[PDB]
Amino acid sequence: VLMTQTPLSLPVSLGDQASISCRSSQSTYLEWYLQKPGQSPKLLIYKVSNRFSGVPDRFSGSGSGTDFTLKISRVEAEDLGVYYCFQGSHVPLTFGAGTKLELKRTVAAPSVFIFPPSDEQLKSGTASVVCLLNNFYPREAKVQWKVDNALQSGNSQESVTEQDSKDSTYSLSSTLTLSKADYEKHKVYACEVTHQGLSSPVTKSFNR
Amino acid sequence: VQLQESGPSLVKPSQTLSLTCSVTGDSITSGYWNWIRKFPGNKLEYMGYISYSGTTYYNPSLKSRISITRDTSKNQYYLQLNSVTTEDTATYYCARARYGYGFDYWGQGTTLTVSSASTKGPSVFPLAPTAALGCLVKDYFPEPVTVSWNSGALTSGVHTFPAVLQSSGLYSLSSVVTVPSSSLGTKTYTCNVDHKPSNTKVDKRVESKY
Ligand SMILES: C[C@]12CC[C@H](O)C[C@@]1(O)CC[C@@H]1[C@@H]2CC[C@]2(C)[C@@H](c3ccc(=O)oc3)C[C@H]3O[C@]132
Repeated sequence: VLMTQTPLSLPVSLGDQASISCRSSQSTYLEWYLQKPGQSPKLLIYKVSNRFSGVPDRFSGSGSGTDFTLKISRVEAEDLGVYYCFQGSHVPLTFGAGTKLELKRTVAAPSVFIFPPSDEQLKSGTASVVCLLNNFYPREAKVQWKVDNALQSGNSQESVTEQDSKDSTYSLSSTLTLSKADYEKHKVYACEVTHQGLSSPVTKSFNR
Repeated sequence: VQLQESGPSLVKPSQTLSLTCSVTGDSITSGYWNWIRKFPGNKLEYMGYISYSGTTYYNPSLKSRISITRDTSKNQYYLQLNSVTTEDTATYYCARARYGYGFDYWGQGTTLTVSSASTKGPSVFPLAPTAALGCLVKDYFPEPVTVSWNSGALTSGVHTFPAVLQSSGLYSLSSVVTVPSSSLGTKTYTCNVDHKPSNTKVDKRVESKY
């Protein structure tokens, strides 16, 4: 009934083996699907271990009781996308959460930039402050807004690009939204960034 | 075998969602005919089916609000989802299942947004401090907006971010470009924003101190 996939993000190098685990919460119609960017999900494996038509032999499914595994033996770029296990033996029919296969590269620290609200925006009673984290790896990054050294929360939103096809990096924007009244209440605006490529956290800031 | 979803791209909170799957190359009086949705974040939810005989199955999570019907004379089947919230925002897929195998043929999917907001064009604000510049494309509805730089002459170093749905119910995104810091004092940078749904087109010079 519950289907647990591990991991949810799976880095791999092209030509290496990738393995995706799927555990069912009880005890055979177990399938694997792939959704590549810009297309619908596609059936890879049926009845635990059987390859569907048109599916390359580098894809194989296996599994004991409750433990199921999809192996991709020599990953190609066309294999990048989101993989899902699925059980259709018992109602309700359930998918696992999905494992995104992405490309390994060396750790790359973000270049961090802060952008104050424009004068054009301030005249309409809203203030948006934007922190850019540029061209980093891995995807995992923490951004913290500080306003006069007071840690902010609930009032920022993050957006992240898909992995870059040329350099395998990510980029991330974080936007702190305030009213113009609350923007003018404080002076120092800073975003503090924590990431594997930074030996300690980087802070970028300005004065209103 | 081809499946194709149709229906509105948008509905308001509490209203009914009603979608259609048109099937060709096969008869819906054979096999299993399913509805599946993908949330933002790439979680998939199996919703239910109507079978070859007309018998249905519904996921208990949706059982109160869901109805799957068909018209064999048109080779169509239908999804009705009552009382929608902002958490029914998803891509909706119809899919055939072949007994013993799985979901072998899928439609292209249809993006549904749940929102009480009306069509509104964006405000375009400059982001100014290798150096970075950008534009904050703010408070628009619906998606999409397209952004380009220097009339599409500048593509390298550009990152246009996925839109985020704000607590107000309007979209916002940022588009940024990284450039040589030496070129800041000698060159100019304009973002070109297009919002076809509201007929809005805006060009914004991103000027800086240098
Ligand atoms: C076609 C199918 C699709 C999903 C998987 O690929 C397995 C499957 O191919 C075969 C199995 C099939 C499944 C769809 C759901 C089922 C019809 C379900 C069921 C529901 C009501 C009932 O009265 O009896 C059984 C439980 C299991 O028999 C199911």
